[PDB]
Amino acid sequence: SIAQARKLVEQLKMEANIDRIKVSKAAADLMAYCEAHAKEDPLLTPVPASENPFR
Amino acid sequence: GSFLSPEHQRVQQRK
Amino acid sequence: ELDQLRQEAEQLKNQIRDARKACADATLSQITNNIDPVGRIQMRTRRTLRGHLAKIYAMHWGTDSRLLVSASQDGKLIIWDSYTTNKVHAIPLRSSWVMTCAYAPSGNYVACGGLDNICSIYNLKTREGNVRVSRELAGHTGYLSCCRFLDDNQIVTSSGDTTCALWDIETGQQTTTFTGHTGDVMSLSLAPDTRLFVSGACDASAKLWDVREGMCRQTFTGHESDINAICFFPNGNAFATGSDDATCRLFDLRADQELMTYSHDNIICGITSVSFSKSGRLLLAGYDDFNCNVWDALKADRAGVLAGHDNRVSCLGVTDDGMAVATGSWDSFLKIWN
Amino acid sequence: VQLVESGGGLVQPGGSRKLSCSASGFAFSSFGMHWVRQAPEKGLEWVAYISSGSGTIYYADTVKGRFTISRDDPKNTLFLQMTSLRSEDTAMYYCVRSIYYYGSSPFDFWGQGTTLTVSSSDIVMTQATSSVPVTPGESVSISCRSSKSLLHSNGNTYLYWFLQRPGQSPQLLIYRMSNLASGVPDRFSGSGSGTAFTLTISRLEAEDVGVYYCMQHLEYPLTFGAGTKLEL
Amino acid sequence: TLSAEERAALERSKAIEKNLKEDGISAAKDVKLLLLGADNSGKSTIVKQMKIITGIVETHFTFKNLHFRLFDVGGQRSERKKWIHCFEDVTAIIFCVDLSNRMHESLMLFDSICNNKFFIDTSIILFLNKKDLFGEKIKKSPLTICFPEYTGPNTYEDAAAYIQAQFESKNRSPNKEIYCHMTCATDTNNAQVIFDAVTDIIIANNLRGCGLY
Amino acid sequence: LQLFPAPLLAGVTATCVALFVVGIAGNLLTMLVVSRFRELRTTTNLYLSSMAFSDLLIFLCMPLDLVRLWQYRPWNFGDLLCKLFQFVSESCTYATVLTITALSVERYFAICFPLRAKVVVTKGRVKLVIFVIWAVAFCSAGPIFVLVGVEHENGTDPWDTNECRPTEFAVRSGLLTVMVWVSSIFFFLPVFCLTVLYSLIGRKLWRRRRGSLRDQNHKQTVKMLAVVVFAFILCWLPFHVGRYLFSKSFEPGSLEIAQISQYCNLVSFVLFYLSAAINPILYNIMSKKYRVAVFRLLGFE
Ligand SMILES: CC(C)CCC[C@@H](C)[C@H]1CC[C@H]2[C@@H]3CC=C4C[C@@H](O)CC[C@]4(C)[C@H]3CC[C@]12C
Ligand SMILES: CC(C)CCC[C@@H](C)[C@H]1CC[C@H]2[C@@H]3CC=C4C[C@@H](O)CC[C@]4(C)[C@H]3CC[C@]12C
Repeated sequence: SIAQARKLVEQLKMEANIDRIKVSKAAADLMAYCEAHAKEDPLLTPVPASENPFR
Repeated sequence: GSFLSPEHQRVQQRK
Repeated sequence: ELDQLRQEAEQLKNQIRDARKACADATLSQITNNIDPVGRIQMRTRRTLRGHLAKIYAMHWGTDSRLLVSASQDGKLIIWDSYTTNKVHAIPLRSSWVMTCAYAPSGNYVACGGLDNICSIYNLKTREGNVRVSRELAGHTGYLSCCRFLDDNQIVTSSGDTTCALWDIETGQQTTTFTGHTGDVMSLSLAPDTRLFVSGACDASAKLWDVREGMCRQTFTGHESDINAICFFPNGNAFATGSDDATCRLFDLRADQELMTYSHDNIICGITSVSFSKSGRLLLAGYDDFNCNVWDALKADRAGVLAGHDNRVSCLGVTDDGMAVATGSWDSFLKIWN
Repeated sequence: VQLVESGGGLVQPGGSRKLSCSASGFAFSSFGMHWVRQAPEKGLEWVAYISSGSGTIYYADTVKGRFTISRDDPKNTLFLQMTSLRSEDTAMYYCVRSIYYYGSSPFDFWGQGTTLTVSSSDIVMTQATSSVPVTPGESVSISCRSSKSLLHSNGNTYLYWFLQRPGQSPQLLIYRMSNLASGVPDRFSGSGSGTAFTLTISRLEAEDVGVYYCMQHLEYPLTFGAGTKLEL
Repeated sequence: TLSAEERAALERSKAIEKNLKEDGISAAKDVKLLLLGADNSGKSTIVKQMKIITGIVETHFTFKNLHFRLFDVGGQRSERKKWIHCFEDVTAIIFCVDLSNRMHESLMLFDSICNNKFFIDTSIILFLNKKDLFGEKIKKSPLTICFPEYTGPNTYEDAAAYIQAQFESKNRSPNKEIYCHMTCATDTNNAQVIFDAVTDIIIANNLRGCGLY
Repeated sequence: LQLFPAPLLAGVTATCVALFVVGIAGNLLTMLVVSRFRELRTTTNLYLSSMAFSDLLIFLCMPLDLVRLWQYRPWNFGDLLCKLFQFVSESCTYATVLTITALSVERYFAICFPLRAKVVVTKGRVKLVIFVIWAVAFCSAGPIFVLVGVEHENGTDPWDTNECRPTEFAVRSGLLTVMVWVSSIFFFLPVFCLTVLYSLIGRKLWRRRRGSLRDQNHKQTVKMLAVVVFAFILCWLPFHVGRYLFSKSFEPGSLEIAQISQYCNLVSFVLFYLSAAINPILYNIMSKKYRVAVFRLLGFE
């Protein structure tokens, strides 16, 4: 309890020196991923029954 | 289920 | 001295809270306010996999998207053929108190573990014809809560002694120990490139780790109760987290905060399982109200229910090609949805 | 893993003889077993089959009625009771194991042989070539042809390749028309069309000289091809 | 199942389902009992017959053609809430209390176990061990040391009967019974006391299964 | 309306509608619940679902009984129809009575020998027990076809004079009074098991706290053991003394026993359709599993 409490500030200083992008950009990137991979999602838009392996 | 006829006894005296 | 340094830790936490405050330009809800909804997702049960006697605690798909392992507390580990409902193998376990199971991405190995504090590795391609134990990894002090293969020689295990561990299956010893959670680690999820992994614990905390380094890179704190379920987004830049306060949340690793919150006022019971569809547009979540809900992952609408189970939905999974969803449950049946 | 057979010798025609096959080193109760015989200069010829638990038995139509297959799971042995021995039953009998689930490798271990010497709707597999003069380092292509399409509606093409070296039992190379077996090198390769199949060896070595067979496993009885011999 | 290999694969699947049922029949004729004592009480010592199988420890014995399985989880020092649903389907809970510092800890444990949301309908066998050591230290150390609201004459006949009331006042559910038995810890009688109490659970389980109360 | 006075037929048709929409409610509900929830498919619910079939078929034959009760005259509906309604109802009472004897044997072994291995009738052979019960139900009600049938008055025009009665060959031969003596062992033989086995079950359960709230739970148990014994006596003693006075009414020169058969077989009418309604209640009202299954089925709790 004498040094692990001082090792706590070392990890807390190491995760403060990171580069955060803006939250508008990361919301726009997850939006851009789902639009590009939309047509190959068999649960979002289902396949016909000829290509469905479970029917 | 569980009756006699409405005209029961008069025909039995005739039989 | 110990009071003064944690006094400095109290302001050092204030810096990272302000950096999260500074990066908050606009909500994900108002960015995705104009895109079209997914509609209404109706899925039907294709298969029902019968043959477990006790209740089912874990299932994992194979990477070939056809075989799947399920674990149960009758003491058997069963590999299924999902197309034909055939039982390929049935592995009798030593300890029947099993809480997790994994498939190797090669397909040659299957792991399992639970209340015996041991991750046992089973060899499936034996040359003697029977499935046998190749190694049982014994170094954890609490129950095994999750295990995931990196390849056929490395496995990451979560445990209830507040510690995740990286093993070497050839030599049977820990390679890297991941400490820092204060509560029991209840789940973990690997990144698609398998260089990072997230782990959620009972102290309502999620932690982003580094596999070859061994350090904690980020800590995400939004939940109010115990985290039971975690899953990475398909591109590896976000993850979803389900907890006992009946809430899912989407965090992202680059902006270092939460993005959206998936909750309903009719929903009062905790999430047991989460997974993502192949594009990451749907988020399937298993609940204690005996059914699964499909969430629009980008707009937080609830689009669809998977209600077919007589008991609590304990496990859940989506194939790699994205065709089927398998949900196991405490009523001892797995189903497959499409 | 080994299979050893015993009980072969000079027999008068019309009599009887029992063949035993004792297994060692594998879980014998979960494998189905076959008998396959080889005439003194001809090719391979399937005889009988018993499944795991003896719940399914098939025979060749040549021997149907007069041969009986049986297995002893407590003692780990296999039996072929042979009655009414004709002079066409002089052969060398092989004990073959095979296990069936999704993705398995049937016909993958063969016994050593017993020399039985008797005194004096099917699918036809065609290897029209029978001899090729071969030099090491070169590229070989062995072609087999079937009278029925071996491709099934599930997606599998049940065609297997075996190699018999001079003085040894056969050995599985390719299973289900493309899958390289465990223990064989990567220079073997298999391609198919449903009716015509090819086995390509990339560079020859000295450990590849022998007789190559194609088998079908689409329906019973299982019919081998004639032998395609490779020589120096 | 049309192919020759799809037929033999389905024959293997049916052989697995038969062996799965033959195991479910052999295991359903078993009584599973969860040992939940506090710290070191008497839990690891009440197991008269030792046939074992740090994790979870299972000891088993047979008594009058009935096969008992006892699951100690004392070595599981984790959060109890997470693995407690694994034992939702046990017949009874066997709770051991040492009557000789750990008293109010054992009560607060018993309050958590008896009022658990998985352990409604699950009855409890409450053993109270070491009454041969409780009998003389009550002459030196009265029950007002730990239970200050005790208003009795400090007699072993009713100090032991007052402590038993403190445990049974935590029940707060009519669907479960608390059986109770003061073990002397030198007794070859705990196999029968469990056996008599498990029979009363099975009868009352059968009255519930036959729609008859 | 020569049979009973004019308002008295109206009061039975009112109270049999109320036994109709309640009798088919609790009987449909037992077959729906055991079918959907696989956890409720015990052995006891498999006996109760086939007993819910008999109390469903008995209530389907109840429209025909009221048109016979309000009009015993003419009966021009079907010369072969009234053989069937009398066959289907009377075969169903055999099954109902013998199911109540089947539940009394199985809840004897569940309680009086609770650790028993059950070697004779396993759960797999319970399904075969239900087929033996419906075999004896259909063969012992078999002689209804020889016995009863539409009958017209000798020498009259039968367009307004037929009667679905036991025909003259059956009252002449004595084949009817044989039938009552064979229908009576469906009352005497279950009451020699219901009153013997349930008085032995209460001998064990009252031995409990001799051997507070544990007393209260075995006091509501024998309260339910006394209801299902007395409700078998209440419904089936007007029945079998009802059809005994029917058979003796054709004995020569008897009128004092004839009119008693008019009224004993009317108070046997309502109690027979009351017992078909309350048999879903008495076996499924103290079960905790069944009540949460109905609310999970209905969607409202
Ligand atoms: C001609 C008659 C007298 C013989 C056959 C009818 C009676 C006596 C027989 C036929 C079928 C038998 C039943 C078959 C099924 C069961 C359920 C079992 O758990 C207890 C015994 C019990 C309840 C039997 C009781 C007696 C029984 C009802
Ligand atoms: C022919 C008409 C008049 C009556 C015949 C209906 C009877 C014989 C049929 C109809 C529905 C059937 C029941 C429905 C299904 C089951 C579940 C099975 O696990 C046990 C038998 C049991 C309970 C059947 C017993 C026989 C049964 C009751």
